[PDB]
Amino acid sequence: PQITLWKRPLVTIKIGGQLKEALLDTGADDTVLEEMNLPGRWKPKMIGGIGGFIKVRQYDQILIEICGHKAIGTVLVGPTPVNVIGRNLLTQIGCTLNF
Amino acid sequence: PQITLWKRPLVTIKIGGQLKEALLDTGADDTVLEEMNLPGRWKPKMIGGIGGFIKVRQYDQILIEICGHKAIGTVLVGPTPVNVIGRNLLTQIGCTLNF
Ligand SMILES: COc1ccc(S(=O)(=O)N(CC(C)C)C[C@@H](O)[C@H](Cc2ccccc2)NC(=O)O[C@H]2CO[C@H]3OCC[C@H]32)cc1
Repeated sequence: PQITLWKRPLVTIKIGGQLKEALLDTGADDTVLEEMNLPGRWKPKMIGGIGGFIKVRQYDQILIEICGHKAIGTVLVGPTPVNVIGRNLLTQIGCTLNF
Repeated sequence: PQITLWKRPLVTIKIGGQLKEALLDTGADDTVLEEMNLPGRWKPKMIGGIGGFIKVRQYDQILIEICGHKAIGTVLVGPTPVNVIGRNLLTQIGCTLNF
């Protein structure tokens, strides 16, 4: 689809078999989801945003469907204020900015 | 133009008589710029993201040219690590997400 930006670009995602709402976030290099249970192994990592750095669990090679488009990539889980879909997955679903 | 998301979507902007690089950021409600000494009245604001909150100065009706497209709106100024063009201005230049 073509998504205008007068509202937050919130979409439905599926991860771990569960449905969630997430923000399509071109200013995010990485995908960061709120605390949740996900199967498989992870490694602790740190990520920085506008307000400082947080601890996250890094899950590699995770299946995630975004507004009907499948991606498989890295998902960070931790105390983010919002589920954000970053460029690592936006590229996989073929997302571009246009004006 | 069409901007792919392999790399950060940085574009050149003009604000306050200065040229700067800034992110086209669909995940940002508002536009947040690195510290700069703009003239005029402002009011304090707190904005939050990954890592917590930062204090910024809110300037209204600020002229900003984004990749050749003129805009005018609210700009927040503070200790952000990156210049961020948010939805309040992206709508004004006709920017959409497409996949
Ligand atoms: C009210 O107006 C606002 C405007 C902007 C923000 S925000 O900056 O915290 N954020 C919000 C996002 C985390 C929901 C926008 C995100 O795109 C924000 C923009 C940004 C901030 C600091 C350094 C680089 C990029 N991106 C972000 O936090 O991405 C995380 C996750 O991936 C990493 O790449 C960039 C930094 C890391 C908050 C409020």
